[PDB]
Amino acid sequence: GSSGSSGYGAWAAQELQAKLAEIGAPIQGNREELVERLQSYTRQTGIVLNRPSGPSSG
Repeated sequence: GSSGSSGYGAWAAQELQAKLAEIGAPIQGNREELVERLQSYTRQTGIVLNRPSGPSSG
């Protein structure tokens, strides 16, 4: 039993910024601004994102 909740908060300014720029989006603004953005994108497009350098083996 673990308290698992969704949201792009745990992430870090660097991480969030990385993704945004990755999809071709401006990484300008404060943490909040960035967070809200990702949330809006996924909601609109409908493509959930996953933390970087996560699910991988090598």
